[PDB]
Amino acid sequence: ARTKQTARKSTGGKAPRKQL
Amino acid sequence: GSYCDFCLGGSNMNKKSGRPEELVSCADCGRSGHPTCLQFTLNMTEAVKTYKWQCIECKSCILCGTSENDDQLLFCDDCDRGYHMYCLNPPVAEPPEGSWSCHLCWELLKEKAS
Ligand SMILES: [Zn+2]
Ligand SMILES: [Zn+2]
Ligand SMILES: [Zn+2]
Ligand SMILES: [Zn+2]
Repeated sequence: ARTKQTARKSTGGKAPRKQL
Repeated sequence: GSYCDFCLGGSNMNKKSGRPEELVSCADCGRSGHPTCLQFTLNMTEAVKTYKWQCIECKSCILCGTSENDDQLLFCDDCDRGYHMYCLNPPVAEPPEGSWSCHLCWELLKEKAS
């Protein structure tokens, strides 16, 4: 979910970071 | 005669789709926004029309009605509410992996019955 900060409160374009 | 903060078309024409749609509005400003341009859904879209959706930076954590630690302040994908991840019934802690939803939609999910 997009939080009120770095998430830019908008659907970006994915990010290279596999969940541990 | 307003327009959406994204395409800025209007409440009769969307300059992101080319479709006519009523613009949403903020409470602290009154800025409009196309539920489509906003990425809303029929639920979010309707919800924002029910209350004061507010324009993101105004979209305070309904739970605290503040927005202080907005750094966590999520935005529901069924109403577009504002919840500091550590205010939620089941606190998020870290931005949900997939789709996140506030309590309003759920409360609506149950109350929708007879
Ligand atoms: Zn628009
Ligand atoms: Zn505003
Ligand atoms: Zn809060
Ligand atoms: Zn919701």
